[PDB]
Formats: sequence, structure tokens, C-alpha cells
Amino acid sequence: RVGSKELISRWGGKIIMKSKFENGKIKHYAECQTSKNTARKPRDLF
Amino acid sequence: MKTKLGFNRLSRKSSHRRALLKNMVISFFKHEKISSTKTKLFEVKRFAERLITRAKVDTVHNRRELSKFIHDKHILNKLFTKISPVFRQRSGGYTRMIKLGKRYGDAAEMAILELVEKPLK
Amino acid sequence: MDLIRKIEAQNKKNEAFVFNVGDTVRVVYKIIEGSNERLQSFEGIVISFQNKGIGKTFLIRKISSGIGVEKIFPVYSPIIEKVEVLRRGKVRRAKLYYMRNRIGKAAMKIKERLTIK
Amino acid sequence: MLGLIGKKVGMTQIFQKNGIVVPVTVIEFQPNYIIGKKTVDRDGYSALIAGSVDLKSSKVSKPIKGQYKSLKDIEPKRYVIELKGLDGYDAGDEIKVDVFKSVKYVDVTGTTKGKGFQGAMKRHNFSGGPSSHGSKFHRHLGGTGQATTPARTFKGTKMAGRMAGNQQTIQNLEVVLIDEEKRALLVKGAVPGAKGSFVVVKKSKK
Amino acid sequence: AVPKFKPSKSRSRTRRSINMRKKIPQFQECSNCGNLGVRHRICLKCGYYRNNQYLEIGL
Amino acid sequence: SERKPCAPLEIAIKGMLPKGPLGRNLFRNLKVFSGSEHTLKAQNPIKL
Amino acid sequence: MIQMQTYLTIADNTGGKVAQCIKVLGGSKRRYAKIGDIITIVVKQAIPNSSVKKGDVYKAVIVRTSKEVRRKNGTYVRFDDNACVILDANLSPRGKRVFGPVARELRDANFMKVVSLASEVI
RNA sequence: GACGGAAGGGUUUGGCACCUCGAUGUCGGCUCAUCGCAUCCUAGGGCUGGAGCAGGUCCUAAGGGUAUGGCUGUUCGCCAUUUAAAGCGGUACGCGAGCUGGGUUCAGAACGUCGUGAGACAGUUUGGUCCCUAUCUGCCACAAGCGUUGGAUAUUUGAGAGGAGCUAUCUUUAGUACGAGAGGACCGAGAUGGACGAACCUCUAGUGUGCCAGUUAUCCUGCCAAGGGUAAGUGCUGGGUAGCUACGUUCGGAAAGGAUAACCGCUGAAAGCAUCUAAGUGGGAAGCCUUCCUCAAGAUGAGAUAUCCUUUAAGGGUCCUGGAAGAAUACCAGGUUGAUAGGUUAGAAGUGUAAGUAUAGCAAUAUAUUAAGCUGACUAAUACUAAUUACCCGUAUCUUUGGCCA
RNA sequence: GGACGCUGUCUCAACGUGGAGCUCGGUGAAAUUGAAGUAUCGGUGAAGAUGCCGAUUACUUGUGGUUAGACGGAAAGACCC
RNA sequence: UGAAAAUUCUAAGGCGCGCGAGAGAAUCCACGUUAAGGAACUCUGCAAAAUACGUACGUAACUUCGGGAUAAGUACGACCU
Ligand SMILES: [Zn+2]
Repeated sequence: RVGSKELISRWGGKIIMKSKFENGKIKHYAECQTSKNTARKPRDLF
Repeated sequence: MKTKLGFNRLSRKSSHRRALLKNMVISFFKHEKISSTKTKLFEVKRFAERLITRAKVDTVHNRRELSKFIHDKHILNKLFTKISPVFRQRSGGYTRMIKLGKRYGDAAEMAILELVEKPLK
Repeated sequence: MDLIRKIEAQNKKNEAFVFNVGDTVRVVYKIIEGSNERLQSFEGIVISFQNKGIGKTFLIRKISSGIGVEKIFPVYSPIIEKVEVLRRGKVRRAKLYYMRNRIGKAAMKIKERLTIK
Repeated sequence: MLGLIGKKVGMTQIFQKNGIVVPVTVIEFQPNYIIGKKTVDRDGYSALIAGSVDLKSSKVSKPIKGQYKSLKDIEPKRYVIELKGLDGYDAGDEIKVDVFKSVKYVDVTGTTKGKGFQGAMKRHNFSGGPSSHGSKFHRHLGGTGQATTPARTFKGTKMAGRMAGNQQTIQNLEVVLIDEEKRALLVKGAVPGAKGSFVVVKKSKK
Repeated sequence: AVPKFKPSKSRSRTRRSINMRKKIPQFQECSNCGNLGVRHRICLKCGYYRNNQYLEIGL
Repeated sequence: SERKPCAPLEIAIKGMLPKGPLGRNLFRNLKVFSGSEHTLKAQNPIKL
Repeated sequence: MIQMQTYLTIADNTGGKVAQCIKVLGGSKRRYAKIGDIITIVVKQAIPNSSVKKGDVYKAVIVRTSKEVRRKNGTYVRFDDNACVILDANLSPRGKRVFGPVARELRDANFMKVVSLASEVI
């Protein structure tokens, strides 16, 4: 077991999934605590 | 796609190509000037200039190498004695191949190969 | 000149050790296990050198518990700690692949050079 | 989109600090200048015209010469491309290689290697027939259509013909190293084109 | 693998005229004799070429 | 309609015109504009 | 590069001495197994009067291959014969001891107990 | 869902004998596919006698995928292991001017049965020529010519078209929800793979009839020494750079948005209620349209711009030296103002210590001179040679109208 | 029918070699052929259309490749009557 | 050379096949080599690969007593003294 990689941003912030709602749309997106940049898939925050 | 750059293969298998090159170089050194197909002459000069630059310096070991390619003793001695001492200084390009036109009959591209400076007599 | 070779010279940082094909050598190198490193060792006969430039590698063969093992090491790799030459041998090839066919005691030995007094 | 005209020098490998090897392609960047601008209200769209390595003054036609009349000390450029929807620059400017300093992934566009008239088995990974058991069928197409319906060969059936020479853009190449003093970029992986061919490097879309 | 119908004279003429077409060689008058010789070839009439003798033209 | 505002009317007129070289020429004789303005002011077209 | 029909040395003390690969697991058209993969083997030759009979089908893990496979640090390790170890249902070594060396990709494939019972890890 | 009743599909066994016997080659396998949806998997649902897990039934959905072997000529089927699944069909039961000929359907011979016999048998066994240089359409690629309303040179908007669209295991959420227990999640994240596709040669690996070394037989260079030829299309072995290649390396399947299928609605009638619909207005899938990559103004609807030229100018072509390109072409680099090619010099590297001389040994041979000699398909330098004091193509026609200016 | 050894038979193809193929010069056939400013789809029809209907698509002309069709060529079908 | 009129090379002697020259694309036919696996190919180990000589050692079931048998299996081979 290669140590379970901690789900961390490239800016040292935890990445957490939120579900925005907008106009009949549930949206899932990824949010970084340290820098508050909103992206949609944590791929884009590593 | 083509690999093996550096030849023309002269349209013949390896042994016969080597024999062809040896014979034509021998004749070229003997006669100071020959006429043939452009491709054949091109390869001939690629090897003749190499032989001349190897024979610029006359030693036993160098002579014994040049014998591995020049099997005519008379022409080997001529190459080591009469030809190179006039190209001792020239940095390269000892020969000169000049086109002659399409030959009648099978329309080959003829050309003339000669030495830039004629050797000692 | 070449920009490739200049980049290589800028990235060497780890000079090649001195040894020749046919010597018996011990290489000591680093190995990671997750987060921890250990020093590992490999005794055997160098039986080839390799490619041009920084990609140069060498091959080491040894016999372990009756089973042959070969390893390929990149020469300029930072993981290589030390290479030490236990016995220096005299060969005539440039690649000693015939040792793969040698069997028994003959499968692992190379006559050494004996420096003149 | 930030882009540059580079030249594929070749490939090599580098050793990361802990020992991990990374195979890289090296790109050399001759100076790139902004030659002109395209505007939505005059050309219909917004883009920046970018140019690279110079031409020999004996082989510049006068249309090309006049293209550079108003620019000061910018000789004619052999490789000219367009960068759509870019700002922050104007005619006479000059783009460093460091515009990628903050970028993690790039995209590279170049002209893939040419392979000449190539057969189906190389071109499309066709299997062939057996090489024994009486076979007289080795690297031919096989069947191509159906019998009477449709009584023709469908458009786009894959056969023999020329292979490669097209443009291609490879995506999400990781950026390994940037070296300003030698004007070089080191990306991780393969880049289309032969040695010395000229590629265009753009900031990655993703 | 055999012609299905005899082609029209138009098609035969077109193919023949396109294929059986030989191109003129380039020329350049000799600096010595003024003959029109093939460009980049020794003059076949006087033997000179860029003011150098290479042949000895006979009958 | 959204991708090509003139396409429906062009298609319909092309269908209703005769076929052949003269039909194609007649369709060449037609200009369709999405908006309420045209560029052929030099011809003083007669309104209908 | 173990494929179907490949012969392998059983490198443990269950009793078998030669095994034959009859399937490469985990993939539809999967054709090759590497170090640390699990294959389905049939036993072609065994020590007499052992707990493993000739002609039984088990699962095994590959511990040595004769074709080198790249590692992260650029090193390649190429053994001299292909060898495997029999596993029980829990995907754990059925035997109690392992003969000869093994390659260290077992470490990453999480076969720590095979690694420990091995003699040398290369 | 019995007993019955009404249809469609044209695939099974048949019916008919309409096309073809001055010939439409018949079963499987191989290769290559394309299409239908009556969906095997992945996706979205309704209901369950659906606790959960796992299912059952029905509806929507064809984007992608849909295994390797044993037996048999077999399709089929059974069986062994796998897998998210091992779909059903049309296309002359797809595909023999693409392949195989095991089977069927010739002449040999044998067995059983029938016949007095010649012989016969949708009974069996064994052996047994698979022809054709592509005229046309079609398709995969590449050019010549001209057009695009003056003629050229670069950079591009894009109609339109093609490519691609697969999926698993494990770890967190959580042994929590659920549940007597056993057992065990939806939703949403992370890591590592399989298959497939593309690019590439840094590594791994193959080739490497350039090259180097060892050695056998025989002939030759007068001989010793040292070499050379021949053992097809390398004499045989040990290596091998460039180039090509996969078994190698790297990358790719997205994210988001729009309009929807089945389905679920909200507000509400006709029909005082009720009702997703009739006025409206919303959610909603690997599908559709954008987005990603490639081709693309012959898109004759021939586009847009910047610059050059104004009676043969701008520019292009031929010729030549070549390549990163290539069947001939084209494209691209270069032509004395010139590093395009050869040669030369040097280097990255291959082979592995030459010849000669000296020493040691009776000799085979070894050591020193020596990281030697030789070879350098690539890289950079250096005009010595070859690319010529050169030859052909190639520019505002006229009519109508509007704007500006005189 | 099975086993050992051995192998590109195969997973899975790659590179090289010799003769053709390609280009040019010389010599120069063949079967075949009502001709031809001979596209595709859905139909129709002696029941599988280059030639008919409706629609769609397509600048003119060659070369190197490939055989889906022209119920292709070859032999007044050998099977059946 | 060798047991040999085998095999390879070569003397005497006779010939260089009565279209050539460029270029090396696909492809066709015939060959060379190969990582890992070793019949998973296929109607069938078809085709290839492999075995191969000399001198010694050692050879079974079965048998008509002759055989099987070169069974199988294995060692040595160069140069100098
Ligand atoms: Zn003249």
C-alpha cells in the first residue's frame, strides 16, 4: 500500500466538494480552503 | 522509407559493388580521366578522394592498408609516389566530375571524372 | 556544439566512476520504499557498457542461490552511492554475453589482469 | 492563447532529485516578435501575428519585405503564425520563453514525420494472412466490401496510400524545465516532427 | 481484367496525348562557340565547358 | 435557423426552382438577407 | 512477459516444481503478465507424495521473469528463469518458504509476506 | 399467465418455378468490415411479494466495447478458465477476378447394405491442379491544367467532412445508513491498471548484406610475414552507431454549456374536484448539438486582410546541388552575395589493442611500445570540388448605377 | 493419436537481402471490345439498374495502388431435365 | 580437403545466359536474423527450425532368434610440444 495520498491542493489547502445550485442545475465542484479558487474536478487543483 | 544512406548500391549486390568500385578506381588512377555513368562516377570519387587522403603520408603500414583496396601494384606505387605529392596541400576536393548529357541508346547520364591537378610524369 | 549536450553537462552533477568490462565490482545504491530509503548492494561482473551521452548504462550479472540475475544501472544516476572494484579482469570482447551460456563455476569467473611488478 | 515558434532539438532524459528518470524533449526558441495585429472591426477577429527565425536577404520577395516596412529593426521572419484572442503585446514587441514559467502543461503542434507510400498493414494495423499452411495472402487488404449490396466500395474504406505528413497537436505535455539563458524548454514526452522541424508551443487548454 | 467495351476515340486520344508527352531540355548558349547546348552539360560541338576543355571531339 | 438564418428560405426556393443548368443559374440570380437591409443599393431595386 | 502455455518454476515448498500458465487474470484480451500479477496455473510436475498433485489448478503470483521491465529510477532487473508462487484463496502464499531471489515489484504489488519469506530481493 | 383471439418481422424448415444452364462458383475458417435494434455490458428510469447487497419485470438509449483455448471440416453446441459483457440479425445464409480447400460434388481403392450382374447408397474411410497483367464505375493517395473578373506573395475566418466517445480493481466517505444476525450501500472524491488509438526513439529490445574482430576450407598477391577473392541473394560465428521498429517511452477518452428521449414536475383548465398541458413554464442519459484533434473557399456561394507590381513589372517555372520530403510528381532548403551536397578537419560513438620493432618462450604464443589500429549512415566547422558570365511563362476589356472628390 | 527436442506456425509483427514492381531510353503483345459528354441513394422494372423515376452529390484530365460492381473474362454447364 | 566420382576452392580450357540505365514507395515471389513465450497457429507440427561426421562408452519391450539397433543416451575432436 503506497501511502494513501492526502487529498491536498497544489497550494496546500484541503480540497472539498460542494454542490452549488443554479436554475434547475445541481453542480458538483471542487473548492480549495486556502486560496478559495473554485474549479470542478480536483484534477485541476493538484 | 529509405534507410542506409551513404551508398547508391550501384544496382548490384554487395560483393559485385565492391569489385566495381575497386576496378573503376584502379582505371581512374591509371588513366587520369575517365567517362562513365554519373552515379558510378559519383561513388568512385567518394572513394578515390578517400584513398588519396589516406595516401598523403607514405609509410609501410599505410601502404599495406591501401593494398587491401588497390590490388594493382603498379598503380598503388603510382598513387603513393606521383599523385598525392601534388595534393599534399589541398584540403580536399581532388577530383572533378562534370556531366556530359544523355547517351544515345539507353539514355544514361554520362559524365567525365578527372583530377584537378595532373600528377608527376 | 550542441544544446542537448550542454543541457546534459548541466544535469550530470554525478561523475562516472572508473571501472571496465570484466571487472568484479560491488555497487552500493539507494532504494526508496514509500517514504524510507535503504542502502542496497550488488556484487557481480560488469558485462557491458552502453549508449551515448547521459543515457549511458552498464550491466551487472551475478549468480544468486543458483539463479542468474542481471541488473542495468544508469551510470550517471544519483542513486548510485559507490562503486568499488574487488577484482579487475582481462577480456577480449566488448560485451560478455556468452556468460549467459556458461554454466557452473565457469558461469561467473573472468581471468584477471596481473599488473607487472 | 500564449504560443511560441520553437525548433525540436531532440530528446534526452534528466534525473529528478530523488533518482526518478524523466524522458524529455528539448525545444530551442529563436527570438519571436509580434509582426502585426488582426482586429475584429477590421479583419473580423482578434489575433496577434507572431514571427520567428529570419530569412536570407537575397530570398525575401518584395511583398514580404513590405510586410515589415513600418517595423523598426525587425528583419523578415520565415515562420509566421497567429495567436487568437491574445492581448498584452503590440507590433514590435518580443516574447520571452519565460511566458511558460507559470504553466504546468503545454500543447505542441508540428508536422509529423513522413513515411511515404505505406501499405495497409503499417497504416491501419491490419493483420495479415498466415505465413504458412498454403497461404498466398500475406499483407493484402482481404475483403473490402460486401457482395451485390451495395455494389460499390464505401467512401472512407481504409486502403494503402501515403502515411503521415499531417499536422498534429499533442495535449497536456508536462513542463519539466525552463532555461532562459539557453532559450530552451524541456517537456516530458514525445513531440511530433523530425529533428530540426519547427513546432508551435501553446499554453495547455486544461 | 479485360476491357468491357471499346473506349471512345476521345478517351484514347486524351490518354495518348497526355502520356506520350516529352519535355524540352533547357538550353544555354556555349560561351566559346555560340552553339545552344544543354544547360549544365559539356558542349557537344566544341568540347569546352565554363572555359575548360574536357572532350576531344572527332568526326 | 439559428445556425444559418437564411438556410430555410434558400432551401425552399432551391427546391421549387427547376432543375438543371438553367435552374442553377436562376438560383444564382437570388440574394437572401437575414436582416432588414441589403448591400445592393446601387441597383435601385423596385419594392414589392 | 508470461503468457498462456508458459512454463514456470514453482519457487516454494508446497511440492510442485513446474507449473504452466493457463490464463492471465484481470483484463479481457489481456495477454502478458509481469512481476506481481496473478495468473491461473496448472501443475505439470510435483514432488511425490506432496500436498499438491500434478494436474491441479491454482492461482499463483509471478516472482521472477526473464524479460526486464522498467522501474522508476531507470533500473531494469532481468532474471534467468520464470518463476511463480502458489496462492490460496486469500491471495496469500500457500507455502511456508520461498526458494531463490525475487524481484522487488512484489513490494509495490503488496505481497509483503512473499517478500519477507524470500531470500534476496533484487 | 393456461384455454382461445389479432398481427407484424422475412432469419428456420417449406410452397411457387418469375430472372440466370453459348456457367450467377456451393459449406466453414482467415482478412476486412458496414448497417438494423427485437440491448449482452456500460448510461437514464417506472414498479416490485424492492430492508441492505444482489435481483425480477417494463420503458428510453446503437456512442463505444462485446475473451482465449480443448473436441469436431464444422456454423452450432458442450466443456475449461476468464471478463463490466462474452448480444441477436441483414448485407449473393457479407467477403474465393482477396486467401485457405478440411467438408460437399469427378475419375483410384476399401468396408457395410441393396442388386444374378454391370453398379447403386443425403452410409463410412483414404487419396485427389482453386486460372486471369484492371478498360469503366467505385474507393485509398499524389499531380498536371484552368477558374475564382488586374496580376501575384504570406497570414487566416470558416460552410462542410473525417477521427475520437470503452471500462475495471483497490483506498477514503463508512463497517456508518439499512438490518435479528449474517451481510452490507446510493451520492461524491483519490490512486493504480486492462484493452484500443496516436506521436516518438531518451531508456529497454529487434534489425542493421555500412563497419570491426575471431576462425575453417581453398586459390591468388613470387615467398616469410602481412592481406585479398570464393563457400547463392554475408562462408560460418561474437558485437554494433545512424535510420526503421515494439516488446519500449510519453500522451489521449475530458471538464463545462445548449436542446431533448423515457421519467418526474410546478402552476392550472376543458370536466366547480382532480389532472405534468390544453395558455405557459421547469428538471432530465455513454444519445443529439457545441467543446477536443485533423482536412477544408473547386464552399463556382470560389470569402476576409496586409504588402508588392502598372507594358511584361511583381512573381512563378524549368535547369542544377539536396533534404527533415518522396513511385514519377509535389512540398521544403540552397545556387558563388553561396555551408545545399561531396571531400577535408574535429567530435559524439562502434569494434577491442593494428602493422612494425623489441623482449620472454624449443614452439604454439604472451608482454611492452598502446584506451592501439581501423571504421566513423550522425553533429559542428573549413568554399578545395560541384550548384554558370541562364533560359521560358506572367498585368485594370466593356456596360449600368450609387458614394466621395473636381 | 500422444510425448521430447526444436523452432516467426502463432501472441505480433519488425528490419535487412536478391529478382520484379516505379522512372527514363530501345523493342513491343494478349484475351477482350454494339458503341460511352459510364456518379450515388430510395424506388420501378424479365422480380439484384452507369443508361428509367424522384432526389442528392460531383471543376477538366492523368499517374501509382485496390478488386465492390459492370450478374467481369475464359470454356454453345460437366450438376439436373 | 576427404573413405570416396560426396562437399568447397582452384589449374588447363571454355564462358559472363543477345535490352539497358537510374531510383529504391506500396506490393508479389524467394531468403537472412530476432526480445519474452515455445504449437497458444492450423483440417494436420503443413512449412521451417533442429538432428547430422569420425572414434569410444552404452543400448529395452518384443522376436520368426536373423533382428529391433546408427535403438535410446553421452563423451572426445583446434594449435604446439
Ligand atoms: Zn561549345
